[PDB]
Amino acid sequence: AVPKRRTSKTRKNKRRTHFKISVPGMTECPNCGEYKLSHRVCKNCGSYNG
Amino acid sequence: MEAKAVARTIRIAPRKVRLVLDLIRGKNAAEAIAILKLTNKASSPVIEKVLMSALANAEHNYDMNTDELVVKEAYANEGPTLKRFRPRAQGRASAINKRTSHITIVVSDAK
Amino acid sequence: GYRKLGRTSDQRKAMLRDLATSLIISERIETTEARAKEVRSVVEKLITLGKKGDLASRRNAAKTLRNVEILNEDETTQTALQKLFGEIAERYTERQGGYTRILKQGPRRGDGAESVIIELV
Amino acid sequence: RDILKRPVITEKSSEAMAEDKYTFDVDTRVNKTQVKMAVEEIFNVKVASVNIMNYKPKKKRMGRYQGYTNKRRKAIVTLKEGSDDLF
Amino acid sequence: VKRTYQPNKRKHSKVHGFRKRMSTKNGRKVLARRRRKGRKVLSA
RNA sequence: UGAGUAGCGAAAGACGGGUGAGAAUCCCGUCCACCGAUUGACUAAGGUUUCCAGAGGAAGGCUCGUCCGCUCUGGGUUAGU
RNA sequence: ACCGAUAGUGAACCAGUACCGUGAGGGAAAGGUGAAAAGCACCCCGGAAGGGGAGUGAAAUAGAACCUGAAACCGUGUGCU
Repeated sequence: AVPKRRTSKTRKNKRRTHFKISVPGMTECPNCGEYKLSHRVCKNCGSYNG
Repeated sequence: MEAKAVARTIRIAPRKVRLVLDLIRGKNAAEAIAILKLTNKASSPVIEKVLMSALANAEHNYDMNTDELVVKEAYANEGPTLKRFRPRAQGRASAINKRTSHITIVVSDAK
Repeated sequence: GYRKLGRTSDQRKAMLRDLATSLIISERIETTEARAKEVRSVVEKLITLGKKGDLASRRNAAKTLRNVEILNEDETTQTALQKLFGEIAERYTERQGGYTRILKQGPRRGDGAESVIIELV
Repeated sequence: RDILKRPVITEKSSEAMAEDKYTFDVDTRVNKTQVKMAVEEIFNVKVASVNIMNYKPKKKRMGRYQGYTNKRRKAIVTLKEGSDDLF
Repeated sequence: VKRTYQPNKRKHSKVHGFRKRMSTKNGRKVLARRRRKGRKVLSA
């Protein structure tokens, strides 16, 4: 099926209310001192330290 | 005083870039450098450079210590696009767009 | 089975035979997350047999392992099956289960797939 | 007379040809019998055989204007005596 | 399927060649037009 | 605008070690799988430099690319039968 | 008391050409830095591309995608709702 009417700038900008990516949710490592992903290894130097 | 940096004619499309620019607009320098390094999107290795080189003008041309800086302006604009075609079924063709963007970051000491 | 790994039932069983064989000859590989949760259960069931050392035990292990030659021994070559009974089994006799450790790495370019590192303990 | 134009000094014409096999670049409307006479009058040697081959024009500069190079004719003389065809 | 154009070097020059068009009266008149328009090639 | 939507053109890959600013995709090694009156080896028409070596990564390649039938600089075809 | 780059010759721009067709045949698009190249030495971020300074110049928001630079369309901030 084809669209019957054009879509306005208003109705297009409401649809994308929810089209956004979220924060990666990271924490500082207690060696590197640099932000790392949770439950992963520090890329800068690898120390999981379970 | 504010130092700016531009990357003109990057090949990622503009409304793919805009998804990342939001996550950093308003954050702090060291926080912004870390978000662009732990995100899975494809515009991160390019946007990060434009930010790592706004901080090299914030200290070598002017004189500001790079710890107390915030990201004040971060937007992506349009660029000239490339025309391409892909042949479809039964002797017909359709166009393609290879879109381009300009990226811009301004860092400032809130003064 | 457990989970299908996105392959046909005959290719799925042919990959849990060649992945479980490199982990024995290398002892530290790097693969995808969902595969790793599948070779936790195939490897650690080859070690259990290797801790017996019967003849009916060896002739069950051989059904899985491939025939690869390990030439990095200082001089002689030792077949993989010889190295499951003669060396890996001796290292893990006191322990009861849990011969393997999994550590996540993060997303990987080109695919967004999750890397992991899985190592014999 | 002077049918020859210029020697050819490249790889494969430098060593495995170095010995009694000299490459010349000749006019595009001569036969091989004529080259067996011009080489003996210009250099005073004794020629064993001559081989010849022709090349087709190439496409030249992709950038800007497009065009063709020239066609050439490459000859190869083998000396039964003597040396010093080119230095 | 078997498309309509099956290339051939001998048959191209025996039908559309130069020595074909110079043989009949109506052919030398096709050269008189392509030459008056300024075409780059005369006889394809 | 439709919309970050349909599609990405029949088919088995896995790991280790290199190179690199950057690797599911490039190079080397082992194992596994597919064709085998053929997806193997020769030649006709036709195409007309697509062949090879060292460099290159804007465009083209339905993704990436350090790679290429793409780009730059030099090479390559020899007959008394 | 003709045109001024969608005009005037198809053609102010290597056009009867790029290309399209077995062939006869058809047939486009494309002008302007500055008075003068004086076409950005050197420094910094980056693999580069591209930028931020310093300089040339009367002017670089005149930097070769170069006078002026309208509308559709795409964004960033904000005063009332």
